[PDB]
Amino acid sequence: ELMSVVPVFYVFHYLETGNHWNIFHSDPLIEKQKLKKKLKEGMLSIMSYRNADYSYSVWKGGSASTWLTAFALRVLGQVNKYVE
Amino acid sequence: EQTYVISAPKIFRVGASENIVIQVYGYTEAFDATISIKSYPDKKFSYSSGHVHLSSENKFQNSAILTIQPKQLPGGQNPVSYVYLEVVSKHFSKSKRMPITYDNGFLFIHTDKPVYTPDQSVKVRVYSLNDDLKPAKRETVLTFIDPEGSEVDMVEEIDHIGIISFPDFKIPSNPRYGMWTIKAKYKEDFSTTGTAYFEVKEYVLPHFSVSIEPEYNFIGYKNFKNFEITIKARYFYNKVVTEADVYITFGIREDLKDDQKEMMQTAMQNTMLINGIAQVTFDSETAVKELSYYSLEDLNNKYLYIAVTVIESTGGFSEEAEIPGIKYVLSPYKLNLVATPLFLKPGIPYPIKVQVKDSLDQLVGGVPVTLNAQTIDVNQETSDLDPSKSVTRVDDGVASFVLNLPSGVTVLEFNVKTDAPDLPEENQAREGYRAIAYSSLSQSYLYIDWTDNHKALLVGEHLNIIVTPKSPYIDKITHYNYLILSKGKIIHFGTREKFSDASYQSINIPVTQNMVPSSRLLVYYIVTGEQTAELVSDSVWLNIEEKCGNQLQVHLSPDADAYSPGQTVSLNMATGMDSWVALAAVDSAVYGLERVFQFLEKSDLGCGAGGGLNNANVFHLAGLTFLTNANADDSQENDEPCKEILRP
Repeated sequence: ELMSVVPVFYVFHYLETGNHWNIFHSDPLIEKQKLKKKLKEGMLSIMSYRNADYSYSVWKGGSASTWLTAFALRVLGQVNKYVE
Repeated sequence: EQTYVISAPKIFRVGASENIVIQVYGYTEAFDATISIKSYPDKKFSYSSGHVHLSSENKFQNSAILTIQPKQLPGGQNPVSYVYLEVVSKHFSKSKRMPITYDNGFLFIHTDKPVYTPDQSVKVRVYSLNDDLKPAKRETVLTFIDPEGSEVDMVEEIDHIGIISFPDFKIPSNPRYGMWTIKAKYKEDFSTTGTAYFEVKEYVLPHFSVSIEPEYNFIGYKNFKNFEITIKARYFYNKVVTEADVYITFGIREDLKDDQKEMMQTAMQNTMLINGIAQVTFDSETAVKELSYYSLEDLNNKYLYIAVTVIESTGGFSEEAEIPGIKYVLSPYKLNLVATPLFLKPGIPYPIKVQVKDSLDQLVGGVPVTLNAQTIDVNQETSDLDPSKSVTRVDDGVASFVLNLPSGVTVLEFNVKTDAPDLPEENQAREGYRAIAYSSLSQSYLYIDWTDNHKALLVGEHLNIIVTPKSPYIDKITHYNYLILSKGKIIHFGTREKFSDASYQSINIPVTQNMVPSSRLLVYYIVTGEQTAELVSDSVWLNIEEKCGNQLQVHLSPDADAYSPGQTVSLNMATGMDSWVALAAVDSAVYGLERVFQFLEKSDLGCGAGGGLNNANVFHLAGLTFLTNANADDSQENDEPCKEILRP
């Protein structure tokens, strides 16, 4: 569920930092919204794997893991520059 | 004698257009007045002003429309809590401290389905109106609240047309199941909020759908000895299980929010399913003997939790079902008062209309109700009345009584009580109320009587109201003056002269498209003596029909009672004028809404069906305030969470 927000992000890390918003035949401010759409949809996908102590568990209802939390903080700590 | 009544709504709304009606009496030389809202507590900054001409052709009555815009109020560190409604002319200069609110407009959030499953899109659009019931054209900031109370998504959108279409909220592939909440909000200047609830439920599909459809949805005195419960199971459209094995268990519950259930570990039945249907019974009294409870006085407002596991004989599958609660009710009825003000008029009959609702809110007709009354006059001398019975009629569930009260009544203590034939008189529903007479120095009253009380008023037709005074100075009355309120805004006023020696007269009033959901009508007169004058007032609440301003209707062509899966049909919309029509085709099996006029009427200020303890309570309970020479308002502007009904 974290691999559904990653390839939207590394496209958004390209068209914004490199400033390549001159490709689309549509309005580029509009197509930027649909990319920031999926970066906001995918942020919700691991809202459900978060425990009560704000810790991330691998399976649904399973025990918490230090591996996934470090991977949940790697992914979410990168979306912060583009989605609040 | 020269008096004036300047009628304003009880609470100014910021951004609205409030109508301020001034009526002066006992004048001959025409003149003018300036109604102006000044600031508080300084009277320096004038928000808006008006100019009215009180001349003879207007019958000395006019109205200015005032407006407090949100861009003229100091926000941030505080909201403004009071203003001054100030009037100045060459004959009078008064001012009154008026509270203001920011609660401007309405926000209806409309999702398509109430219940969603994972990986589905929540469609959502907001119907935004202002407090004059027109497209508000303000920006709205939706908020998505999960069961964990988190701001999981806050989307905002600008309005142009009144219908604010939002992007579709995508429920994830693994969501947090439970009740969600959408909270709409204007981004600036206003504390208007709208709230819509939906549910996210996990989709699992059964081998066969087991339903538990019991006898009644509440248990009192007749199902307390035997309660027939029916269990049905079927694979598909008509494929029904042939044999199965049924195990039932029961438990007592307090309420549906506390999910602890104390099971009765003796009433676990075991039956057999025969081609779909098994009828089981539950003797409740002998089974609740553990956790004693001993009676129907106890177990009152408690629930019954019925769990059922149907195990299929052939394949070996075991589908579970449940009922969350069947309320163990003491009496099968709830009594309230529909459209009866609890205020008397001395010498004038008192109409009482009670309503018998069952314990899941249905209008149970044919239910005999008995009324006993007690006259407590001024000298604290209780006098008993004759009891009167009547029958609850089945169309609206409302029984009807009339008490002809003696001339010197002060407090009526009447107690209603059901007289059903096959219930004990400890399981009959009863209620007790207390009505207080209208008080006035130099005892003089007004009783305005709506002619067709039983049926709703049709727009375009004419309201006919019969006005009776009960003064000792009847031949001093000159004019009857009225005000018509709708959605907390004065929409009409006028003055019919009194026919000189007719003891009572009738006023004819046209009902228009201003007063569509309902309306109030406050009539008064002025009886002047050698003392200060006094306004003598009374009001009613009207019931005008639901006729929208441009009648939309939709149709399907061809209109058949059965269609084909894949059939191309045409939707034929037809309005009265230009409009933006919002369409929604929802699978109707989800319901097992869009009621709006029972929520859009919550802009009305003041409650009850009229009346008051004194003069100013009539103005206050109608959603008005005023400033005169004759009387003062002196009304405490407290909360008062009143709960009146007004409608069948």
